[PDB]
Amino acid sequence: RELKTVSADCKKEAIEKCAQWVVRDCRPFSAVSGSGFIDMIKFFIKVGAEYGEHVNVEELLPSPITLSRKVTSDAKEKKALISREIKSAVEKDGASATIDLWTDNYIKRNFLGVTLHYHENNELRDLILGLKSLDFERSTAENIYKKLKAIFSQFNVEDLSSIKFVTDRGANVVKSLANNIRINCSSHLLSNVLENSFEETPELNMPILACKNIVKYFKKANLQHRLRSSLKSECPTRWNSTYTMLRSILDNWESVIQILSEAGETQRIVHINKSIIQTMVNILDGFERIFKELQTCSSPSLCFVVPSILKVKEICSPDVGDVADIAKLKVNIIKNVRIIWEENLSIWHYTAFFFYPPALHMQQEKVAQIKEFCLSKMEDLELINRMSSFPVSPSDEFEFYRKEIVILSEDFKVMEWWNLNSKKYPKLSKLALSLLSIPASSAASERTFSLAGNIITEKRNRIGQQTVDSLLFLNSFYKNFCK
Amino acid sequence: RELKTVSADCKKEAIEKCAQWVVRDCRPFSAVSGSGFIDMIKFFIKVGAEYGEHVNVEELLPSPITLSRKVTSDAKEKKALISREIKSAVEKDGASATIDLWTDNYIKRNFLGVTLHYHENNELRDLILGLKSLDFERSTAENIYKKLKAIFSQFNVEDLSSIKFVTDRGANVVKSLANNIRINCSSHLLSNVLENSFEETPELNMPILACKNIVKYFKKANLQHRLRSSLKSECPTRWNSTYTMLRSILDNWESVIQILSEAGETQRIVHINKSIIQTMVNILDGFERIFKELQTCSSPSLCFVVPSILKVKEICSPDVGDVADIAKLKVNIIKNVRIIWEENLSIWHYTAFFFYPPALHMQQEKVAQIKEFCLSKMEDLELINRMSSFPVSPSDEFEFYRKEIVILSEDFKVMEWWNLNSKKYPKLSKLALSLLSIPASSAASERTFSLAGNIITEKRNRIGQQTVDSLLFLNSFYKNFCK
DNA sequence: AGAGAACAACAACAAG
DNA sequence: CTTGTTGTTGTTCTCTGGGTCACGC
DNA sequence: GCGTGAC
DNA sequence: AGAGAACAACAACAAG
DNA sequence: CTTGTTGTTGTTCTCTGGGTCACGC
DNA sequence: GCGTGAC
Ligand SMILES: [Ca+2]
Ligand SMILES: [Ca+2]
Repeated sequence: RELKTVSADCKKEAIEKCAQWVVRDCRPFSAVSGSGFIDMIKFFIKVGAEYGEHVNVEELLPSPITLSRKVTSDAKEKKALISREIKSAVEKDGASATIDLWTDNYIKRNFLGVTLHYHENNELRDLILGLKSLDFERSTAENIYKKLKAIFSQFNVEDLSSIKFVTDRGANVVKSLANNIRINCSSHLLSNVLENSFEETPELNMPILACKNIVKYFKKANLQHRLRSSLKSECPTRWNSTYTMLRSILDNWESVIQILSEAGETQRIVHINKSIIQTMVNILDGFERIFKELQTCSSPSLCFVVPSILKVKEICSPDVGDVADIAKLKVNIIKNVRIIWEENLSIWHYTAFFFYPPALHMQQEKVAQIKEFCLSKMEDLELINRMSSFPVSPSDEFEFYRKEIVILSEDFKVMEWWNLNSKKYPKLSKLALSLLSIPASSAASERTFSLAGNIITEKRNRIGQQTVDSLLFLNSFYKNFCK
Repeated sequence: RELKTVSADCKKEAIEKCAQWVVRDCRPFSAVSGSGFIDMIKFFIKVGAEYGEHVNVEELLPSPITLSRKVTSDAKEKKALISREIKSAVEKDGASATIDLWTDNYIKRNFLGVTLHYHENNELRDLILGLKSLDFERSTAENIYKKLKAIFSQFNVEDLSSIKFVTDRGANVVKSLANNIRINCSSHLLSNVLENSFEETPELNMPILACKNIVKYFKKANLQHRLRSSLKSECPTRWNSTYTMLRSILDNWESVIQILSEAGETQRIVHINKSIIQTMVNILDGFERIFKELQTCSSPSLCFVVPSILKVKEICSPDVGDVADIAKLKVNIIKNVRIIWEENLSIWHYTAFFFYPPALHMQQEKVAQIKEFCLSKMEDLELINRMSSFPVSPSDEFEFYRKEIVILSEDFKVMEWWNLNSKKYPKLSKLALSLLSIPASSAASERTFSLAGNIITEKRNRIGQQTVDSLLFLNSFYKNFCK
């Protein structure tokens, strides 16, 4: 139990032996502090104890190919071992999935990611079910539903009606899921509402474009040597990338005009109203918190959809002191939130909010719709538990919860609040954590591609297909079910 | 001495423990087979032996920062320890250096690389003296000679006349070295002669451009799914990048037209004469061997400058069977070899060839020029060995070597041939291996930037300056003076 | 939000 | 009391948010 | 038809 | 040329 | 004799070859 | 002056 310390003359060796590793193999410095690498060293001292200072390591150390082959063959067995743990939650209705399409930056292989989100008891699990290549196929909705089954066919799940899928509105994906539950991702919807509004307020394009022209100059001039904060670039594909660009200009406003002077290029700046640029980033900083708020797969998110919309409507509350071209922005913002974000929201968005204890907000026409909804799914989850064989009512429980009142402390979290409740409400609280497990964003599936991007690199480009599917799933598995 | 083998049940653990490393820390498969990583494991079994299966590793394992700091502080002491070994060869005239300018793909820091090439006895050493940032400075010749001294000031060498510098003809570099020995890099000169000639034979631009337009299509169409050989792209900055592009088109000629058919885009191909495309890659394949021939820092190169020029003149020997527009190419090739490559060659290029035993080739007007040259540098190296205190003649030796005749076997290498000679010619053979140590290319300095590119990456971009200077030098040092 | 990766400016300590 | 070798915070750079389908008129 | 709307 | 990194198609072997 | 777990060759993808100075007229 | 020639 009591773990030994090594002499200060012993660690002085490790510190200069590890340094030999980094430089010769060109590895990062943070390799040593990586959790996987830490456990691997514990095993090599373990072999040195039983065997001793003289061992043949080249024969002991596997070649990378046998490592490529084990990662392949150890990934198959893991997908089987979890075959039961996955199939349990999916049939209990508590399964949430996130799918999107990607293509890698080198081989340009068309890819389909799928992540799964379910609740065990006290926590949530976000894991990579797979990343499969479509191998230069049409990428039609038909082929995606095809590959989506092939992923589920590895864990033996075949149904088409249990799972709840969240995805953006892309035509391929949206039709491929036409046969079952589909939730439009609130991150894409927000980026739609935002981006659509600036397009509809071109009066502000002159301040934005000049900024973009300022950013372009510092990059072309080999400038940005200083300011100790860089100027970010537009790149409209990135979410809320216009706020990151403006705040970078703004914080460095003092130094940028100084550099713009000596160049004689101060034409590029003087035409920008700073009063407006400020007012934009203040109004757009609230969105940035919402953008992060709705990317959370480590905690309930879908319940926060309807709350944030209100927060968007209030940050745009018209002020008489708002310079014109800003009020037009405030207008177009709230206008699109209705016809875009609100128009695409389903019953699962309000029912996730109904299960947040300070739910007194909408007691209007949304209450009866939740009633007809959560009444049917409570018996539908009761249909499952009766099949598991091997007086307080459903509707009495609907009004029962309606009277509960919880003042919101910073300690209050709806996550564990039902863990400390469910004993009283066995037949409802199960439906709640089923709803609170839905991410309401594609962010989970998005980060999968980021990880995918890390593994297939300029040097590692030769990696095909399943090797990536394996390496992603296992790194996910080892974060999920291992402490 | 006799090194132990571990039970097959023990290696089955290592093979599945190493796999845990790769997936969790996202490391490459070839990390295990890296030489630096192999030695680091030998030390951890060594600690496990003396201490045992229970040790506190987190406390034993350094944090990356202390690794960043040791790599910095271990690099300073190494440059001192080699301070004597470097200063010895430079003053004996046997030092060759290679310098070039680079800028990194992320921070856009202006950089100056320097590599050093010298002969000890039986071998040659190519190492990284340093890569130093000019920190957004004019990059004038004055600042480069400035930084070049600061590198030498770390090994204590300050002279300006011993070293022999090889570099391209860039105006910054060429003037910065105006005060001492300078050798125009034969790789840039060749790429000049080549690239200049196609510019001067536009009659061939229509076949080349259509190929480039074919390559552009497969990349834009998400094609190149097959052929099992990719089509390469022009990118004229890359050396002999036009031959790589054409051979890729040619080997896949059968499949590319098939794909060009179904698209209905077969317009892009049919106008290409395959007879010509073939004749180009055959004539340009000889250059590719010369291009690799002159990039060698692991063996004498500079001696091969004058040989290859002849080989270029013979591959262009006019054939009556050569279709026109090819003969114009052959013409412009040999025309530029004179006014470009031959015009920029100095006495060090012929004197390196004079020391190749089958030197009977030019016994014409070049013989007397070598005489006046190597006679003065032999006493100049004798000026040094007399300062080291702490009958066969120079000119008699010039004619002595002139009568030697060596038939060239595949075993024959001028490298060791003087190692088996020098006893007879002590005062000459030292001058030879001084000449044969000169790379006659900037390739050594070029690969330094490639390595530099590997260490500063998207994730590692935060690395400043000296951390790269250290990490490059040490990885070079550990290949050079460690077996 | 998650995840990788390096460092400036520190804060505990230590040998001097 | 100065120095000098360690481990702490935090901050700063980076990646996913597609280069092509489905539907209506 | 071929544009618009996601992406 | 140097250096990183993965794999197809194999060739020794092994357990069956 | 079949299978199935290992280690061999080789082949294929990748990077440096600058996005800005010096000289002459 | 500002073009050309390396890069
Ligand atoms: Ca998508
Ligand atoms: Ca250069």
